[PDB]
Amino acid sequence: SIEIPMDLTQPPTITKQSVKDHIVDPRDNILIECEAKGNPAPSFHWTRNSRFFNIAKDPRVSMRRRSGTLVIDFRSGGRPEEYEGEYQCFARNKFGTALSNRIRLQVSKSPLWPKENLDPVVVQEGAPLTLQCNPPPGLPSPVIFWMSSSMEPITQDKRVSQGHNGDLYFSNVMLQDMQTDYSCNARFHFTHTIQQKNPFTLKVLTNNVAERTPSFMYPQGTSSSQMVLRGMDLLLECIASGVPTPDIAWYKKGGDLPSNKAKFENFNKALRITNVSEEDSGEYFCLASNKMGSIRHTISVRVKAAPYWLDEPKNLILAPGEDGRLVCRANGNPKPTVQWMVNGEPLQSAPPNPNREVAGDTIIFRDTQISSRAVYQCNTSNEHGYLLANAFVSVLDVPPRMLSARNQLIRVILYNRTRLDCPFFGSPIPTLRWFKNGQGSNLDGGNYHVYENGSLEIKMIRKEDQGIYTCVATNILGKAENQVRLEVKDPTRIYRMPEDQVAKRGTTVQLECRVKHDPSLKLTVSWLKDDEPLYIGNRMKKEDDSLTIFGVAERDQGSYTCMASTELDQDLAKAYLTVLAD
Amino acid sequence: SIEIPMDLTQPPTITKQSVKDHIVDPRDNILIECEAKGNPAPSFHWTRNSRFFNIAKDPRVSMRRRSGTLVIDFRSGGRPEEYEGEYQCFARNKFGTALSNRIRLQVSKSPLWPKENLDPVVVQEGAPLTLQCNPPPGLPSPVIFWMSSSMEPITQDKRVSQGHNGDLYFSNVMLQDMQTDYSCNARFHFTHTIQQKNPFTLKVLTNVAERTPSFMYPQGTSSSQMVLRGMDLLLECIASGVPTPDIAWYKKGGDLPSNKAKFENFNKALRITNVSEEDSGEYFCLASNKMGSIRHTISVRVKAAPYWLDEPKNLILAPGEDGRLVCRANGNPKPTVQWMVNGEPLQSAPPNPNREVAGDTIIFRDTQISSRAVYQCNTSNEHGYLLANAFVSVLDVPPRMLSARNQLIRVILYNRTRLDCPFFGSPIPTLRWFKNGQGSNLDGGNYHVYENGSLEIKMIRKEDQGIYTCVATNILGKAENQVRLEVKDPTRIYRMPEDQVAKRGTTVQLECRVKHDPSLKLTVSWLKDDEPLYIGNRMKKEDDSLTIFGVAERDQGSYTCMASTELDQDLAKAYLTVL
Ligand SMILES: *[C@@H]1O[C@H](CO)[C@@H](O[C@@H]2O[C@H](CO)[C@@H](O[C@@H]3O[C@H](CO[C@H]4O[C@H](CO)[C@@H](O)[C@H](O[C@H]5O[C@H](CO)[C@@H](O)[C@H](O)[C@@H]5O)[C@@H]4O)[C@@H](O)[C@H](O[C@H]4O[C@H](CO)[C@@H](O)[C@H](O)[C@@H]4O[C@H]4O[C@H](CO)[C@@H](O)[C@H](O)[C@@H]4O)[C@@H]3O)[C@H](O)[C@H]2NC(C)=O)[C@H](O)[C@H]1NC(C)=O
Ligand SMILES: *[C@@H]1O[C@H](CO)[C@@H](O[C@@H]2O[C@H](CO)[C@@H](O[C@@H]3O[C@H](CO[C@H]4O[C@H](CO)[C@@H](O)[C@H](O[C@H]5O[C@H](CO)[C@@H](O)[C@H](O)[C@@H]5O)[C@@H]4O)[C@@H](O)[C@H](O[C@H]4O[C@H](CO)[C@@H](O)[C@H](O)[C@@H]4O[C@H]4O[C@H](CO)[C@@H](O)[C@H](O)[C@@H]4O)[C@@H]3O)[C@H](O)[C@H]2NC(C)=O)[C@H](O)[C@H]1NC(C)=O
Ligand SMILES: *[C@@H]1O[C@H](CO)[C@@H](O[C@@H]2O[C@H](CO)[C@@H](O[C@@H]3O[C@H](CO[C@H]4O[C@H](CO)[C@@H](O)[C@H](O)[C@@H]4O)[C@@H](O)[C@H](O[C@H]4O[C@H](CO)[C@@H](O)[C@H](O)[C@@H]4O)[C@@H]3O)[C@H](O)[C@H]2NC(C)=O)[C@H](O)[C@H]1NC(C)=O
Ligand SMILES: *[C@@H]1O[C@H](CO)[C@@H](O[C@@H]2O[C@H](CO)[C@@H](O[C@@H]3O[C@H](CO)[C@@H](O)[C@H](O[C@H]4O[C@H](CO)[C@@H](O)[C@H](O)[C@@H]4O)[C@@H]3O)[C@H](O)[C@H]2NC(C)=O)[C@H](O)[C@H]1NC(C)=O
Ligand SMILES: *[C@@H]1O[C@H](CO)[C@@H](O[C@@H]2O[C@H](CO)[C@@H](O[C@@H]3O[C@H](CO)[C@@H](O)[C@H](O)[C@@H]3O)[C@H](O)[C@H]2NC(C)=O)[C@H](O)[C@H]1NC(C)=O
Ligand SMILES: *[C@@H]1O[C@H](CO)[C@@H](O[C@@H]2O[C@H](CO)[C@@H](O[C@@H]3O[C@H](CO)[C@@H](O)[C@H](O)[C@@H]3O)[C@H](O)[C@H]2NC(C)=O)[C@H](O)[C@H]1NC(C)=O
Repeated sequence: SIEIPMDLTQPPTITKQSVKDHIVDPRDNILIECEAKGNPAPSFHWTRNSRFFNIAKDPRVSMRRRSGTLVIDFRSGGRPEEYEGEYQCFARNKFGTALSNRIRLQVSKSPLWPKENLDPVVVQEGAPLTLQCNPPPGLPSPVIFWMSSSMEPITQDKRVSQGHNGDLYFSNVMLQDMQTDYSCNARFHFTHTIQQKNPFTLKVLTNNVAERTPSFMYPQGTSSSQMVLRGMDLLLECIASGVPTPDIAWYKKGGDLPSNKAKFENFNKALRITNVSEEDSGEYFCLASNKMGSIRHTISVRVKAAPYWLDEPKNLILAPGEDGRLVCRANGNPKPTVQWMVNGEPLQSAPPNPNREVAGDTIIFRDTQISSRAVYQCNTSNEHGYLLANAFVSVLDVPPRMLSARNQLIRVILYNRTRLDCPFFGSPIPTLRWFKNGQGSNLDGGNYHVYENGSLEIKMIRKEDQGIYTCVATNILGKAENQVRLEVKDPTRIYRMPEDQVAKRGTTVQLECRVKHDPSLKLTVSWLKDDEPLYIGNRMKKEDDSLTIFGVAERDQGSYTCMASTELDQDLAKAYLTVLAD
Repeated sequence: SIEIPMDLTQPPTITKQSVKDHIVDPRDNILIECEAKGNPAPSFHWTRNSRFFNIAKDPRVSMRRRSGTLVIDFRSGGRPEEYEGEYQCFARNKFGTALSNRIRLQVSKSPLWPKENLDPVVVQEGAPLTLQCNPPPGLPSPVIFWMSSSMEPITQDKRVSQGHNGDLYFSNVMLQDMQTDYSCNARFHFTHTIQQKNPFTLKVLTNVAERTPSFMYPQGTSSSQMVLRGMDLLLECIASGVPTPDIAWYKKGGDLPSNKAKFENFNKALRITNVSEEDSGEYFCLASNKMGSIRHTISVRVKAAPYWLDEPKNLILAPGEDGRLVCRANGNPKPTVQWMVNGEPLQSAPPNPNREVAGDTIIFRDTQISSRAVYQCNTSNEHGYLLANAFVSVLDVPPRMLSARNQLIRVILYNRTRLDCPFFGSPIPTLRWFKNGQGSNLDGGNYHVYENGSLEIKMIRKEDQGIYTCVATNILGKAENQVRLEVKDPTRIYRMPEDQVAKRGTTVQLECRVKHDPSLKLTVSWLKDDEPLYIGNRMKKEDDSLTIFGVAERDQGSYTCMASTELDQDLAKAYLTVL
């Protein structure tokens, strides 16, 4: 994007705002951030739950100065729970209105366990069991762990373990499972509060045990489906029941699991993919292998995606009569529908503009004038999420300006690459060109590259590349110039490097390190034993050109690295020293 | 006390109410119980915070029919915490008004820890340390326990342990104490909620020389504690020394009661379970150490909330009869007695010539139909109060029998028995028992009579069978009741099964011959080891024996023949071994 200096008339641009999913602690005061720039002093106003939000009628809510940030303070009283809901910020000035994202403000709660009286569980020895937890809801979901009601630890293993939902599955119940009662505990993220379910008590009955084929406990049926969004974590689970404790092995149709992202958890009963993508979609099956038999359960994984920018709409900097366009393209599954708004008002009912023609996801401005100076908003949305973007159209008439300091100085060593910065601005976007030493030929093509923001990269510097560089930005209203002096220094090169050698114990070894460098530079040389900095000690002599070691033994054996560095350059030399044995 | 039947006119009486300290869950609907009786069906009203509580103006509050029990519903909205306060119930009818205890409705609290940023504690090795917990107050009091932030347990011993206040004391800090971080935790059983304090981090510094012991928790040479009668007395002494000192507990001029005194917290705490006025005195603790010994004295005084010596009972009188209401409560300090008539102070009550008050006793002389009312006694000291309702009833009904006529009670020979003969009379009737028209009153050996009219027979012989007559008499007349007591012969197993050793494939038999009374249903069962029988499968249950065929390893054990009837039980045990 291209910004506009603040001295020039400008529609508001939102700088900082709260996150979409704004979860808060039930103790702290609450802050809904909304800050925005604008050449005329921008005024802010809010909407809570799609209706106007009057700050003046609520004493706890106050708005910061020169911004729209709201602070709600509970020192006088009140509780944050009553402020949950969707909030939207609006930043206005005489030239237009910019919108923020919809802040879904929720407070992280720790609700108690619903009062329930649990009867003593009775089960046959060797039978499968499921103790459902059913934890209270929290934001984020609380961490579920099982303990005795006396808070002694329950040991989980391949035979008895909990799923992601929290329920505790016993593949086959044993007598020893009566050693403890099973109470579910939920730990909440922001308060670290634990809520405890009533404890379960088991009563096992002995046989009058016979073996049994595996059977699936958690994923009922032969097949199942899951839907996970792009970039989220995919968590599949398979729980089996069998008298000989089954072993769960995961496989994928037509492909192996990605080694860099897939991980096994919960004793190979859980498979987690970290950063899922369209490629991760498919058919994942799990085998509950056992001494008696083996059965398979299949899972159809479809990966959808919330919209993400391919081309985000950028501000339109225009001169009167110049043609431009706003392009708003997001990608996602399903394909995101584009909705256009002008100053927070739907485009279908906005004040008509003859210069403005809308088509699909693109707005075209032909012969733009001082009118239609407004902030357009694009909302690209699908069932799984939205993307909201602000882009203003600014029609102005100012000559080109230079934004950086004049006659800068940049030093660089010979073969390095470098970048000269020359940011600029003009009412119609001025064209920028670089010249060297008063040459009429502009610098572009081989070895040179010009970026949109005016900076020039030299990819491989020659000694001839030293000198004065002038960047010139020009439009019909005039031109501006800027100067930067590039100085090529001589490279720091180690022309006598330490050589690998094999020495018998007691000898004196010398590793030479002679370096040439630019005289107008502070060169510092250091040594590294193996790959860590070497401490200079007794029997070690660090000359300016070498490093000598007296009475070598087994400890001195290894790799020595001479490092010669100046403020702009670095050079490494690595040698190996072996020490024989007798 | 003496109850009055509901068909006779009587002032109201409070049957059920909430506790004085009524803690409620913040989720459930609130229920403030107050139920009463009265022959004219009583009406009910409430006072919240000593002023009238208007149920009509509140749509959440509703009063149950035929009672004063309030139900506060929060489905439409609201929170229980906004109904906290003092609630008194008044049960009224044409004959008087009865009061309930003041109900202090409070909602339970499991408060979070305030947002705090704890500095890393730094301490010299061997120095004393106190990690303060300081939990925000909650109802009821939470159980404090220390734990790592990763929820690993913290090991307590003689050197490092926590006091009753919850602070963790280190008599001398060691280098190993940096192995884990220290986080306080409060557990609330009423809501099942654990609140975790931010963890402390320890950083010890090494410079150890020895040091004499010094007291940490009970500062100074002497302190004072006051404990209420019936509660637990907990004394704590924490000492600090370079050699970890040992605390020893003693009492001046007396030995600790072995039945009530307990040493807790590695002998750093003394607990008296059921304290009394005798346990009050001087308890001292020695912090013995290799370097020195120091004593801390604690003066324990035992005060008492009021407890009834004589609880005021309902006065049941006839016109022209004299009676008294006695309200005696013992407590330290001595409880002050305050009398009320129909919930109105006796000073401002309408004067009555028959009633004369004196200290804690009210005397009625020449009682008439007038002045029938419910009197309240409130005996209070700074530690607590006792509230009691008792009404004066003036009726003229003859004695009435409250049980069924011609009752039948059956019992085995040597069981103890009890015959119930509930009665009532306008003047309190004298009750008497007789047998088979022997005329002599039944009392003394083998017989006991209770205040409510019941008759207990301790040992029953075969001669005690027959008809028993209960006679309740007063100046207005007499009533009688008949109970037929039938003694049955005890069920005895006279041929018991004997232990035996029998090999495979042998028809084994365990005999169990039972003699019972012919007019009784006999049920004979068997028990393998200690579980009930399974009938069938190569096991034949005869009426007087049991036979098992194809004996194996499962048959070896202990059999139990059980012979039972409606009134009797008999057990016989044998051991069977199989080759
Ligand atoms: C850009 O365009 C998009 C699409 O057009 C807009 O997104 C729309 O936003 C509106 C308003 O926020 C949504 O309507 C709301 O839907 C709530 C239920 O949503 C859940 O179910 C739907 C399916 O029915 C799912 O699509 C949602 O999932 C999406 O969102 C979640 C996160 O929230 C993501 O994780 C998903 O991936 C999806 O992205 C949800 O699962 C519904 O509850 C809500 O109704 C409440 O709010 C309105 C006012 O907004 C009240 O009128 C109403 O009475 C409800 O309020 C009650 O409850 C609250 C407390 O809960 C009380 O405070 C109130 O007093 C009252 O009692 C509303 O209907 C709409 O669903 C969504 N579009 C889609 C396709 O989902 C973007 O907003 C837009 N962006 C900008 C900047 O304009
Ligand atoms: C039989 O007789 C006895 C003795 O006459 C009566 O006992 C008295 O009862 C009254 C009424 O409840 C008490 O008056 C109240 O006192 C409150 C302060 O007392 C507290 O502090 C003192 C020290 O200053 C302690 O000694 C007390 O502790 C003792 O008692 C409690 C039980 O109450 C025990 O648990 C202890 O172990 C001690 O034994 C107390 O802790 C005082 O706050 C209160 O005044 C509030 O309420 C009235 C209306 O009720 C308002 O007018 C007033 O403005 C106050 O209101 C504010 O505070 C309350 C909370 O307190 C909030 O809810 C309000 O919204 C508002 O913010 C009142 O004055 C008296 O203390 C007590 N005396 C004794 C010795 O126990 C029996 O009730 C009586 N029985 C019957 C059935 O009638
Ligand atoms: C092309 O040009 C670039 C830029 O000129 C060169 O990259 C520079 O290389 C030099 C030398 O290798 C770097 O100088 C060294 O930087 C180290 C990192 O410091 C940064 O990061 C730390 C946090 O890690 C920050 O706190 C700090 O503010 C810096 O931002 C320093 O640790 C070095 O300190 C000491 O190093 C030696 C001794 O080891 C001494 O001689 C030094 O004088 C100094 O006391 C040192 O400062 C420099 O940071 C690099 N800049 C960038 C932008 O990368 C390329 O090497 C060059 N390419 C070529 C020649 O091929
Ligand atoms: C003295 O009197 C006491 C008081 O009655 C008496 O104790 C009670 O005995 C009866 C009868 O034996 C018990 O009733 C039993 O209760 C158990 C449950 O606890 C039931 O399972 C029993 O049913 C079995 O036994 C019946 C006996 O006839 C069978 O008819 C029936 O089919 C079942 O097999 C039976 O109802 C009662 O439980 C006890 N009291 C208590 C508190 O347990 C006592 O036995 C008398 N004798 C002596 C010597 O004390
Ligand atoms: C004009 O545009 C160019 C191209 O985008 C900008 O060059 C880029 O500048 C950024 C910030 O200085 C560089 O990021 C840096 O990357 C290094 C890793 O190499 C990291 O250590 C730094 O902390 C920093 O993030 C980026 O590499 C650089 N890109 C190139 C190709 O040089 C330039 O800054 C813009 N100029 C102006 C005035 O906006
Ligand atoms: C008249 O007063 C006597 C004296 O208390 C009453 O006898 C007592 O009655 C109670 C209630 O039935 C008995 O308690 C019961 O004990 C059994 C055996 O332990 C227990 O299982 C029950 O749950 C209950 O607690 C008590 O034992 C008994 N006392 C004696 C000495 O027999 C009698 O009931 C009163 N009569 C009336 C009509 O109220």
